[PDB]
Amino acid sequence: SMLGDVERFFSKKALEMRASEVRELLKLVETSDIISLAGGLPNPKTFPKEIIRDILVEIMEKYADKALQYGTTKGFTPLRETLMKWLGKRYGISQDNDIMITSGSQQALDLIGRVFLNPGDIVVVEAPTYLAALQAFNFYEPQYIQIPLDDEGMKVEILEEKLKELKSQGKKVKVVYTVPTFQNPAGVTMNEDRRKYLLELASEYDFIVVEDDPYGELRYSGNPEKKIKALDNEGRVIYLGTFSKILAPGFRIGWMVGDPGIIRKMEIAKQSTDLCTNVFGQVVAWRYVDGGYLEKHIPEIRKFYKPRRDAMLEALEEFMPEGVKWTKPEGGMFIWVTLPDGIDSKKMLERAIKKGVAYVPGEAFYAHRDVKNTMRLNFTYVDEDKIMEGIKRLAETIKEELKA
Amino acid sequence: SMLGDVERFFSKKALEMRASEVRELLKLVETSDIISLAGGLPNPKTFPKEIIRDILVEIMEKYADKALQYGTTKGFTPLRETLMKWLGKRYGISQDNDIMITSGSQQALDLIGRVFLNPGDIVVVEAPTYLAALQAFNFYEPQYIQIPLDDEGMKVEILEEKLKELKSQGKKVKVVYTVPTFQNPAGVTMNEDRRKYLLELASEYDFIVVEDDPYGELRYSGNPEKKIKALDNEGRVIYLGTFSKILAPGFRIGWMVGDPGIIRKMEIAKQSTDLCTNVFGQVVAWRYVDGGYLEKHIPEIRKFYKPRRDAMLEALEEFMPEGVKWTKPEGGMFIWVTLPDGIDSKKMLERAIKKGVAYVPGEAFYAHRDVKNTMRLNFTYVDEDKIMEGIKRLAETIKEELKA
Ligand SMILES: *Cc1c(COP(=O)(O)O)cnc(C)c1O
Ligand SMILES: *Cc1c(COP(=O)(O)O)cnc(C)c1O
Repeated sequence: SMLGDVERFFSKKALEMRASEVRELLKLVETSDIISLAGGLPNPKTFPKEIIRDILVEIMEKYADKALQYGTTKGFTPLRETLMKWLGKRYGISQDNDIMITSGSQQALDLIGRVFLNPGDIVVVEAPTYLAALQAFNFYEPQYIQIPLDDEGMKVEILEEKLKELKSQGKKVKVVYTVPTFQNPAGVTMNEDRRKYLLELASEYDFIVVEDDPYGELRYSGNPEKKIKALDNEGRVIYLGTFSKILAPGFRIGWMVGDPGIIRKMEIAKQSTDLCTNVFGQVVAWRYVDGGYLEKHIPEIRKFYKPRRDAMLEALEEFMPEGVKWTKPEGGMFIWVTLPDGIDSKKMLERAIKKGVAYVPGEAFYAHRDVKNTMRLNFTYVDEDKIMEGIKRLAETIKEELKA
Repeated sequence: SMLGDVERFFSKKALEMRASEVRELLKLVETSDIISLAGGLPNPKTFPKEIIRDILVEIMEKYADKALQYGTTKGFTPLRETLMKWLGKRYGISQDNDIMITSGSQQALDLIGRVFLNPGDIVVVEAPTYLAALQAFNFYEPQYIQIPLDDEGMKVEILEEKLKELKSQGKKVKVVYTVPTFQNPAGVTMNEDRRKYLLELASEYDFIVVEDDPYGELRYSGNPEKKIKALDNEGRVIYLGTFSKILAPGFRIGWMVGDPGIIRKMEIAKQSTDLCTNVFGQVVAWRYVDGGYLEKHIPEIRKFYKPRRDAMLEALEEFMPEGVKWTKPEGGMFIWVTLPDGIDSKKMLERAIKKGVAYVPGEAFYAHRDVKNTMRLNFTYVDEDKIMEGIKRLAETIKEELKA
């Protein structure tokens, strides 16, 4: 830096921003010959490139001025209409809600923090939860309450206990943030009883639920869940979806659905952060949904990832030593492993990398960075042949770690 | 709202967000028969649609996976490289600076507020200045100091006076925000002496300059100015450019160039707000600049807008009564009018709309909303025939206002 101590100019918030000793190490691991299970990326093989090509031609023929001009802050009206038709028919989400387009769901999470969170406001998250949601919220200085998951998603039981305990301190929760289907990073899904229980608590204790759902359509087995937002009779849920894993992440288009009063404030907050989400990509996504291509393409995404999930689940079972446990997702992109006898997976990553494999250590997914024996594995973005070999190398890493 | 008093959930900042009785009326005006001079949009006739089409085909043939996948937070590397080569050759901006891609310059302004501004930090702006910059900064609760413009841009001598007065109060400015070439909304340009003087003050008083430059290539007459950033030997300037008026706004791609220490902090702040700027548009913009298309297209944008500016300047001179004054821009999209005898242009808009013409009242462009006799006119987005008739109707509106 040529200004010298450039820190003299930074805000208090900027001074407390870093990231991340491990994400930086992982950035370097990708461009080498380690088998990395660490990534969070969808597989380019699932991008519908031929449909995209046809849509780009159609846009330049019929929609070029709309695609190329500034848009409204709220979003391109035909996309907003086609998404609400889609969510209503596909999920039973109520047309009483309003919808705003976002520059990905990441932007929705930042807007949630800006619109709802004063410093010290309490946000409930799952333990683990999506690391970039914590990153978005952290700028707004909440206090977190962490609710563990099991193989049926958030333990809403423990949420009730913590709400009663906070009540007894004269406090309350403002927002419960959940990624209830095929969680990033856990891979588990909140069952129907718990979704319903979570909404009674939302009514009883008067909080807002944010339901973040990037992965619902990436279902490989089992039957579709009910969206929490489909059960939302009080208008208490803000539902977030994204085109990132069902089209391609490169357009940076997502949507936020919820109470019109909430959406209106979100639109005003968004105006100042980026004016509008890129309209060219909104017009692409509109044709994609309205033209029936999304509906036709989803089965092709599922056919692609299913065997990758299966290969990884087969390899873990065949190779992992006693006492290692993992989730068994019915969908999405991740499998979450729990190690025995107090192994620290952040410490173990050095050894795993030496043996040719990488994963994300679980610690960074916990608001209180308090659990150290967990790992997130990704099965979408490495060749299948490499899934088996990677899981074997991870298994042998764990065996060595368990000794002396 | 289904939740009742939804305000009970909003943050302190959200509670003070409004939008805006004038913007809402002008949303209505655009969809009707009035001649509106109020817009801030570039003309779709200037979008390079054939070059865009060819670039889209090229992307789907050669670059599809990179355009469609997640990007790094900092931006698509070949775009960052081509913009730095472009800015170095075209403007003489130093290659010692780093560059980050933004989701438009609007996003750069929000990130400047996040990165630099604690509540109460002092930000200097021009009077008038870009209204959405004030909107971005306002979330971070700065105090503003307003420095009037004349026909040679910011009156930097009044800036020196105000810097001395603040020093005497034990205070300092953190950031000076300037739109020094073809300003939105004033249309004037800061001359070379003042650019140099601004930087001496930046060194003497130790502040950061933000140079926001959307319009520099939209020059219709005169010789190019030197970018403030081209004169910046201390690394004190953060330079913002954007593709919005030189390609099309629909891709929402801009860039921020400055000290590597500052850019690194900006990258971390951006990561949590949107992950990355849309990679598809970045690949489009990369081919646009790297393929020499931008260089070739700039003369065609100038040829298109110059007669529109000229028609509007001719009409004002022929139709405006005594005592009305306006700027005479050498470029950009706006002409800024000053009314005589204490007319309030926000009051007058009602009469103007009845007579078939709209403009933006200047009050919204002042940090202290203190000046009331100014208007912003746009010449880019109305047909030329309508420019003449619009200015005539505005002239007759003003004559009527001047009477009892
Ligand atoms: C994939 C991911 C996102 C997607 O964010 P975008 O900005 O839309 O790409 C959001 N939430 C979770 C939990 C994710 O894993
Ligand atoms: C046009 C305008 C912008 C451009 O903003 P984008 O977000 O890049 O579209 C920025 N600054 C000023 C002064 C403007 O007039």
